[PDB]
Amino acid sequence: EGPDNDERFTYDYYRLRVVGLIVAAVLCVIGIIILLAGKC
Amino acid sequence: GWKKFLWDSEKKEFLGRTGSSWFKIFLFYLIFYGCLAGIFIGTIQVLLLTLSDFEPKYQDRVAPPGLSHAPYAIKTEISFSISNPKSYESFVKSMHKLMDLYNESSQAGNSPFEDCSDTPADYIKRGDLDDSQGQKKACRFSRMWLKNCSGLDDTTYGYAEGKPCVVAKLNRIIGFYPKPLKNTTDLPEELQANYNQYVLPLRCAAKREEDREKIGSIEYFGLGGYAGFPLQYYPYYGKRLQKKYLQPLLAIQFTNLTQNMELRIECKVYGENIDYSEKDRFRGRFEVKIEVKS
Amino acid sequence: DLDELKKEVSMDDHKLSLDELHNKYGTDLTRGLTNARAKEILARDGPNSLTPPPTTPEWIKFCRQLFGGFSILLWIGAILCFLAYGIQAATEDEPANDNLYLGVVLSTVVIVTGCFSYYQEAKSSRIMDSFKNMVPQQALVIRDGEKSTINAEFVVAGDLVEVKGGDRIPADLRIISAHGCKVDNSSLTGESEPQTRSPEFSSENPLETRNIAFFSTNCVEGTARGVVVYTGDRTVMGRIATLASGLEVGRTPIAIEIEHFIHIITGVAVFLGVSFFILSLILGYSWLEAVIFLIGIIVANVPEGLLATVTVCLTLTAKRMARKNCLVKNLEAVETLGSTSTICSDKTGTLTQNRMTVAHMWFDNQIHEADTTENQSGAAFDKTSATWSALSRIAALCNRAVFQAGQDNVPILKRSVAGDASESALLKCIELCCGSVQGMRDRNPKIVEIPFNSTNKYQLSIHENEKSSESRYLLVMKGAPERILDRCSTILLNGAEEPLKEDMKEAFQNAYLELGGLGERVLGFCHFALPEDKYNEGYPFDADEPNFPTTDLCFVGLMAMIDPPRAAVPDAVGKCRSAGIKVIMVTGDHPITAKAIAKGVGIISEGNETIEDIAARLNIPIGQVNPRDAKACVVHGSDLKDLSTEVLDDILHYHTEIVFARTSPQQKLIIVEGCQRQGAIVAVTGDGVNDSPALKKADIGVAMGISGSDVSKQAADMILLDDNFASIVTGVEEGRLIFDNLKKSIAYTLTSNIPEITPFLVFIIGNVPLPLGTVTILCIDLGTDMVPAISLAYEQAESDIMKRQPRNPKTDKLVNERLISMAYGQIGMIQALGGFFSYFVILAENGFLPMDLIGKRVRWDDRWISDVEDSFGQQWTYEQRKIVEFTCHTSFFISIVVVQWADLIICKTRRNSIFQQGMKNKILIFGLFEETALAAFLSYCPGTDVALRMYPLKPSWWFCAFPYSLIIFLYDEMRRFIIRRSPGGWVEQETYY
Ligand SMILES: *[C@@H]1O[C@H](CO[C@@H]2O[C@@H](C)[C@@H](O)[C@@H](O)[C@@H]2O)[C@@H](O[C@@H]2O[C@H](CO)[C@@H](O[C@@H]3O[C@H](CO[C@H]4O[C@H](CO)[C@@H](O)[C@H](O)[C@@H]4O)[C@@H](O)[C@H](O[C@H]4O[C@H](CO)[C@@H](O)[C@H](O)[C@@H]4O)[C@@H]3O)[C@H](O)[C@H]2NC(C)=O)[C@H](O)[C@H]1NC(C)=O
Ligand SMILES: CCCCCCCC/C=C\CCCCCCCC(=O)OC[C@H](COP(=O)(O)OCC[N+](C)(C)C)OC(=O)CCCCCCC/C=C\CCCCCCCC
Ligand SMILES: CCCCCCCC/C=C\CCCCCCCC(=O)OC[C@H](COP(=O)(O)OCC[N+](C)(C)C)OC(=O)CCCCCCC/C=C\CCCCCCCC
Ligand SMILES: CCCCCCCC/C=C\CCCCCCCC(=O)OC[C@H](COP(=O)(O)OCC[N+](C)(C)C)OC(=O)CCCCCCC/C=C\CCCCCCCC
Ligand SMILES: CCCCCCCC/C=C\CCCCCCCC(=O)OC[C@H](COP(=O)(O)OCC[N+](C)(C)C)OC(=O)CCCCCCC/C=C\CCCCCCCC
Ligand SMILES: CCCCCCCC/C=C\CCCCCCCC(=O)OC[C@H](COP(=O)(O)OCC[N+](C)(C)C)OC(=O)CCCCCCC/C=C\CCCCCCCC
Ligand SMILES: CCCCCCCC/C=C\CCCCCCCC(=O)OC[C@H](COP(=O)(O)OCC[N+](C)(C)C)OC(=O)CCCCCCC/C=C\CCCCCCCC
Ligand SMILES: CCCCCCCC/C=C\CCCCCCCC(=O)OC[C@H](COP(=O)(O)OCC[N+](C)(C)C)OC(=O)CCCCCCC/C=C\CCCCCCCC
Ligand SMILES: C[C@@H]1O[C@@H](O[C@H]2C[C@@H](O)[C@]3(CO)[C@H]4[C@H](O)C[C@]5(C)[C@@H](C6=CC(=O)OC6)CC[C@]5(O)[C@@H]4CC[C@]3(O)C2)[C@H](O)[C@H](O)[C@H]1O
Ligand SMILES: *[C@@H]1O[C@H](CO)[C@@H](O[C@@H]2O[C@H](CO)[C@@H](O)[C@H](O)[C@H]2NC(C)=O)[C@H](O)[C@H]1NC(C)=O
Ligand SMILES: CC(C)CCC[C@@H](C)[C@H]1CC[C@H]2[C@@H]3CC=C4C[C@@H](O)CC[C@]4(C)[C@H]3CC[C@]12C
Ligand SMILES: CC(C)CCC[C@@H](C)[C@H]1CC[C@H]2[C@@H]3CC=C4C[C@@H](O)CC[C@]4(C)[C@H]3CC[C@]12C
Ligand SMILES: CC(C)CCC[C@@H](C)[C@H]1CC[C@H]2[C@@H]3CC=C4C[C@@H](O)CC[C@]4(C)[C@H]3CC[C@]12C
Ligand SMILES: CC(C)CCC[C@@H](C)[C@H]1CC[C@H]2[C@@H]3CC=C4C[C@@H](O)CC[C@]4(C)[C@H]3CC[C@]12C
Ligand SMILES: [Mg+2]
Ligand code: NA
Ligand code: NA
Repeated sequence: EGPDNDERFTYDYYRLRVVGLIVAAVLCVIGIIILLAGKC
Repeated sequence: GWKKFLWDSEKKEFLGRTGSSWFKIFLFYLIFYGCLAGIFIGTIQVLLLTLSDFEPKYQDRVAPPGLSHAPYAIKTEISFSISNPKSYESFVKSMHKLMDLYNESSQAGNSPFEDCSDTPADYIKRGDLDDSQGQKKACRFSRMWLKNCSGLDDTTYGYAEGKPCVVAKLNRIIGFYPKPLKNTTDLPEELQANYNQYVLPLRCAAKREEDREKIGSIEYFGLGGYAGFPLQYYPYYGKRLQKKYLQPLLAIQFTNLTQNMELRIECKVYGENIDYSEKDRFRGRFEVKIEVKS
Repeated sequence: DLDELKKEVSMDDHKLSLDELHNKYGTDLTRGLTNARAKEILARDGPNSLTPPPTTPEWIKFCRQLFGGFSILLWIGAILCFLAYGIQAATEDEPANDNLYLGVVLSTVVIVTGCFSYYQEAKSSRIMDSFKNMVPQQALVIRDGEKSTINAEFVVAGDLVEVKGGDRIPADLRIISAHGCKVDNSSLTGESEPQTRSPEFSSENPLETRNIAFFSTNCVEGTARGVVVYTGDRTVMGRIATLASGLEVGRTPIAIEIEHFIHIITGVAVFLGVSFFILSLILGYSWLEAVIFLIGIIVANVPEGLLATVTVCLTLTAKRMARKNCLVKNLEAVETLGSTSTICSDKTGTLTQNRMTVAHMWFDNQIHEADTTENQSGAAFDKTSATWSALSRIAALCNRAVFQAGQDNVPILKRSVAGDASESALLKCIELCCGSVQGMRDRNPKIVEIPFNSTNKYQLSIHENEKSSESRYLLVMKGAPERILDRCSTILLNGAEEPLKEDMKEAFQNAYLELGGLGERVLGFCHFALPEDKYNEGYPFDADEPNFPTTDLCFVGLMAMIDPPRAAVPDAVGKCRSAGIKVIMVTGDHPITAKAIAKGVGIISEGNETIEDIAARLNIPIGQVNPRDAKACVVHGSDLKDLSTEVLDDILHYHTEIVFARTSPQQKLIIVEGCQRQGAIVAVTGDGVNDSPALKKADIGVAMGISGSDVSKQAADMILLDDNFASIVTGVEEGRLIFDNLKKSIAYTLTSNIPEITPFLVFIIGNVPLPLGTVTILCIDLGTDMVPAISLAYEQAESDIMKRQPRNPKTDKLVNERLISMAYGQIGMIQALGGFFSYFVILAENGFLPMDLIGKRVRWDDRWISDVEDSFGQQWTYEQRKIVEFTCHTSFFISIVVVQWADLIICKTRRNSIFQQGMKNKILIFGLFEETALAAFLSYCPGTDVALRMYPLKPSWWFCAFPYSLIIFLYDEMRRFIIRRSPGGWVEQETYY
């Protein structure tokens, strides 16, 4: 480390948003499944 | 209704209940809220036990350092009359408040101040961010270094005859090493001359192409006579590990300023770990609206 | 439109003569009026047509829906928001546009809710318009000595009008000459049977006399003449309709509950505002800021999403009713049924079927019962004896009625039959259990017959015998049991014949009194085989001299008949009585029949007794017995006319089974008012026009759809398109279910109010950075929260709802202090603490410890301080600290959702446990999933920190509200436990909503 400790000030917000969106989508799907599970 | 629900004399009721009822309800709520407070305090204590005293866990919201100045402008505008003295008082008061912390009387002895190179130098590492060694030592920064804007000769600092000063300062960040641009063929025009590697350059200009002509001679004052910040005053170890620490400063005199006209002056620092933002107008650069109306 | 002169009982000029009548209105009894005079009167007073109802433009009702009680509160909230914005604009520079956004949002919410409610009421209005079928009608008037058929709108007072069986009485006539003319006074006077109209006068009451024809009545059989006495709106039913239209509407119970709810919400809102206003003035702030603080707190204490949630809740319960054929015109009339505690019903057309049907039959010294139900769902009467066959031949032959041409499609009971009611019932019973009567009649040719004489009181006829082995002649007569009994000497027992000894004569007398006491009309059928040796096959028996033996006949058996009640009438009445609903019969029919129908449907429980019954069982005068020993009472209309207010109050206060007989429509209204005067909700169920003034003034009117009148259908609030009485039970059940569900949903939407106001309060008192922004409060109140609150309506019952007593209106409210103590006091507090916890965590991880946050707002807000030292010594610019504050708003909103999970689960049930009821509500599960997906989407979608100002969160923050949520679940679980084990204890009278 030392002078080139640039990583100490970076965060991968991109990957975080990608994962959070995948999870949100999955939850929405499951919800729809449960809602329509019975009318078919 | 109105009267009865307030006080009846048969059941000896007030507001609806008897004497012992208000007591039962008050006691219940007191115990409930007491438990609530104790639980919240415990959950906050575990938090205090989760953080460290010598370093902030997250340092990503303060990666690109800012660029502030000494005068306190309401809308980033400096307007004052050269005749009425009660016009630039708010400026001098601020300026003075800032420079009043660099008094030599404060910087004295071997502890905790240390004499450093009178000429720009390289970084200095006083170890890690621990408590093993006692309070670290910070380099001394003398007032006199700023030549015509020091409040030691002309207390007003310039505002008295149409020659105001502007003390710029870099935002203090823990463990931040300032890095300047290298001598390669790609570098701004301005920066070519006086490429002291150990100095972070600061250079002001005009926002619009027209205003160029109306702006006179930008005279910068600093450590060693250069227009920048010496790398030797970094890194910053934090308040806990470096109390009584002074950050470099750079004075800027806007000599030969056109009279009775609003001038937009944008100052900017250059460097690798320095990046600007179109939303935050204080990240790396800063804007000032000077108007010496007399 | 003098109401008192319309509230009075009808008067008339019936008690007159034909000369006095012709001398008062002017008219020739044998020539009628002249065309010139007829037109002079037609233009002098107006056509014989009722005035149309008062129309209603669509923008008027749309403006009505845009207003009300809840929408008005939201309107004042929007006005206040714009006022505060104008202030901030005129006092400071760079005015935040938060208030303007909130105001346009509240206005849009009100407009959308109004559009939805209006669309629903318009849907009901269209399906309601598809029922008014008005075909023009023309009457037969005699002018200058000639018969002419002119439009009903051209009949005037004074001309001569002739009617014929099958036509409708145009105006109010004064019969001058009739020929066995019967009329149907069921709609106006409620008389189930056809009253004969005679030119002579008989009773002082115009509704009882036979010399007056009435508007909208139909002549069943016969022809008659008459002078038009009353025309146009001045007719009887015209005054009744005008009175119905000139009555007020009222105010349903759900509306009063919503009003008291708004009263409490505004009380606590203005209290918190004036208190924090004096407090802010005591801490130094200026007046300009304190005013904005007051307005902000008052506006913040207003549930914006509760309006759409309540509207959808009520609409959900309305679609089910529409699925079972129960249509409501308004939207709040769906709850009134559940709160009803006294149902006033009508007999003719509502409690009964208004159709004569063969009820009991006598044969082989044994009473037999026949099925008298619409869909024919019952028990047969043992069609295996020869006696029944002979009875079928007698009834099917000695009968002149025949089904109306072209009825091959309708059922055996609902088809049209041309003839008397008794003969129609007999024909229907024979066609029901004996096959096609047309072939039974063509199988035996009728040779000679004889109508219904007023002396002979018997109908006889001779026909050939279809026996291929016997060419003799058959004779069949039918009539009153006494006359027929005096003409027999044999009895057809099990097929064989036997003498008429006094044993069977006494059994016949007991059978006659048995069928008579049942309120039925009994007839006797007998026949005889004429000896072909004394009357050969060629001899013609001309109806002139005694060609047939009047006596020595063979009596086969009696046949009774009466109008039976609808299928689900007894069960529904029993269900209503089980739920603690007082059933009181109110009808304008004979008391002898009203009492029988009451005992048959459950109004007068078997065993109870009237004062006359006791006087008859003891053989003592009626003035001696005490009226307190009689639970049920039959109040006659004639006696009701002379009764004070206190007497009526006592009648309803001491008698549990009341039956008002021979009561006029005005008296029906008086009875409804006498029931309301005490304090109970009233539901009137009717079908005719006499029920119009009763359905309007009652808290809720139920009109029949098929057998109901247009006036009562337009003046009622609920319509039974299928004429099923069980819908009343279904409605009273749904009205309760949706009440307990409204309570749950209200507590849910109110719990979040605290963790949405506490941040601003701590912001002003403690001077800390703003914890909860405005676009997050908007994303919570109008976003995520909507679906769960809507789902709370689909919750099933916990205990039997059709078992508990009706809710008391003066004590059990919809929103009491027990709810406020939970939402505002216990759950909301925990949610607010969880939000503040996530807040402090976010600010502590970035560098701002809790000790340095108190006292920073002055510099944390300042836009020109680009160097704010934190707990570690770092310098933060303005935009950087603002970004952190926005991330704290995002995490606060997510913490709110996390605690709302456990709040929706503890709000699902009010008393029972979750491990008992069960998570069978799929909508609630979908609500939780969507509530979480929306928060994740609002935070992680790119471009949100620019549009809505919501930054992404780090996976470790999302877990700061979990312990508070589980704690909420545990607290409410143990709460809903002591209530069960300890009924009536502190936890019940303190936290049981
Ligand atoms: C850091 O240094 C500041 C300056 O230090 C001075 O210069 C350095 C190089 C050394 O020589 C040091 O010894 C000097 O003091 C220091 O601020 C100074 O503090 C003194 C003490 O209060 C001030 O003296 C007073 O001046 C006023 C009038 O001031 C006028 O000028 C200033 C600008 O300079 C304006 O801001 C004012 O509004 C006025 O226009 C006198 O009225 C006052 O009278 C008092 O003393 C006399 C005897 O002399 C008595 O008779 C009276 O009753 C009063 O008791 C003082 O003479 C001096 O103005 C001030 N300088 C500045 C620029 O403000 C600062 O405090 C140091 N800070 C730290 C943390 O070390
Ligand atoms: C009955 C009702 C059923 C309801 C089911 C709902 C479905 C749940 C759906 C999804 C949940 C799974 C989520 C998994 C996501 C992992 C993704 C991942 O890669 O994530 C990594 C992070 C670490 O982030 P960092 O900051 O360290 O690095 C940041 C580094 N950078 C930023 C530089 C890149 O980690 C994380 O997010 C941690 C993710 C959270 C961990 C899950 C914890 C589960 C808690 C309780 C369940 C226990 C069940 C027990 C079984 C009982 C059976 C009877
Ligand atoms: C019946 C069955 C139904 C099934 C339906 C399934 C639907 C599909 C399900 C999931 C789809 C997943 C899509 C994933 C998209 C990833 C986009 C992404 O990762 O973009 C990230 C980057 C922005 O990063 P940055 O550097 O600006 O970060 C800020 C850095 N700072 C602030 C520090 C400077 O993007 C960019 O640049 C470019 C972005 C371009 C626009 C992409 C649009 C994405 C928006 C919405 C799609 C998500 C919907 C998911 C469903 C949810 C339902 C509620
Ligand atoms: C920065 C700091 C943050 C601050 C945040 C504050 C958040 C505010 C949270 C909650 C607001 C509380 C406001 C008061 C709410 C009271 C509820 C209420 O008014 O509901 C209305 C009920 C009516 O109910 P009903 O329809 O069933 O009546 C039927 C009567 N029938 C049937 C016999 C005719 O009326 C009643 O309950 C009667 C009225 C009783 C009024 C009691 C007033 C108590 C208020 C404060 C006491 C403080 C004392 C502290 C010192 C303690 C000693 C150590
Ligand atoms: C540290 C973290 C703290 C978090 C605190 C917040 C927690 C809130 C979230 C979830 C709480 C779950 C509570 C579990 C309750 C289970 C109760 C249960 O199992 O009672 C059994 C019932 C009773 O049956 P019975 O005897 O009446 O049947 C009679 C059948 N006959 C009539 C045919 C005989 O059986 C039934 O209800 C039928 C089967 C229903 C199965 C339900 C399974 C779904 C459960 C939860 C859904 C997950 C939501 C997650 C939300 C997050 C979204 C991201
Ligand atoms: C059963 C039925 C299922 C139906 C489910 C439907 C789910 C729909 C799922 C996803 C669609 C969501 C909308 C997609 C929006 C895409 C926006 C986008 O791709 O933006 C990309 C660019 C960002 O570019 P940059 O990184 O270079 O910017 C740098 C800016 N610097 C550097 C100055 C800071 O955007 C910009 O520039 C400008 C950003 C414009 C802001 C648009 C956001 C809209 C705001 C509120 C609407 C959300 C309402 C919630 C609806 C919930 C429905 C369930
Ligand atoms: C069924 C489930 C539904 C779920 C949906 C959630 C419901 C949401 C409920 C309420 C949220 C609506 C609040 C509207 C907020 C508008 C904010 C706004 O106008 O801010 C104005 C900003 C100006 O900002 P500045 O001064 O910092 O600019 C400085 C620029 N300098 C410095 C560079 C010059 O301009 C901008 O952001 C420009 C971009 C404009 C973005 C408009 C986004 C509108 C978002 C929603 C409206 C549609 C919602 C309808 C759905 C209803 C659901 C029932
Ligand atoms: C972060 C958020 C944390 C939140 C934690 C909250 C924990 C605090 C929970 C409970 C503390 C309150 C205890 C108050 C005790 C004093 C009350 C009292 O003075 O009461 C007197 C009555 C006895 O009078 P009586 O009825 O015989 O007289 C008849 C009189 N007449 C006619 C009016 C009915 O007392 C009774 O009835 C007995 C009723 C006692 C009340 C039981 C309530 C228990 C509720 C929750 C405990 C579960 C905590 C689970 C937490 C897990 C954390 C992980
Ligand atoms: C003391 C004061 O603090 C700041 O202003 C404060 C008053 C006012 O400006 C607002 C914006 O109007 C208020 C507004 O009033 C009431 C709210 C809409 C309220 C509600 C939420 C809800 O749902 O219903 C009501 C909760 C807080 C609120 O969301 C905003 C938050 C931002 C703020 O800005 C805060 C400024 O810095 C100002 O300059 C300084 O004088
Ligand atoms: C400062 O600005 C002034 C102008 O305001 C410059 O002086 C002018 O020079 C021109 C010749 O180019 C003369 O015509 C004017 O008369 C001068 N004006 C004054 C007021 O002297 C001056 O050269 C500038 N000096 C510096 C150091 O920038
Ligand atoms: C039925 C109950 C007990 C299940 C509770 C599930 C909780 C713990 C789930 C629901 C949604 C989940 C979060 C939703 C979104 C994200 C962002 C993603 O990029 C990493 C995982 C993370 C941070 C999840 C952590 C776990 C989480 C909060
Ligand atoms: C289950 C519930 C009701 C128990 C709540 C217990 C409460 C009262 C306990 C839990 C954690 C405790 C605190 C935790 C940490 C400290 C710091 C220490 O240097 C002094 C005691 C002090 C200040 C404690 C005071 C009491 C406290 C807040
Ligand atoms: C059973 C009950 C009483 C246990 C409650 C446990 C409490 C003390 C736990 C639950 C969740 C925990 C917090 C959740 C999230 C974070 C963020 C992380 O980056 C550091 C730890 C920190 C700050 C935790 C501190 C301790 C905490 C508040
Ligand atoms: C921010 C903090 C310090 C405020 C604490 C306020 C507490 C004490 C307030 C909030 C809600 C209040 C209760 C809410 C409801 C009721 C029911 C009412 O019929 C009598 C007053 C009573 C019993 C209140 C007593 C005081 C109470 C519990
Ligand atoms: Mg009727
Ligand atoms: Na609110
Ligand atoms: Na009504």
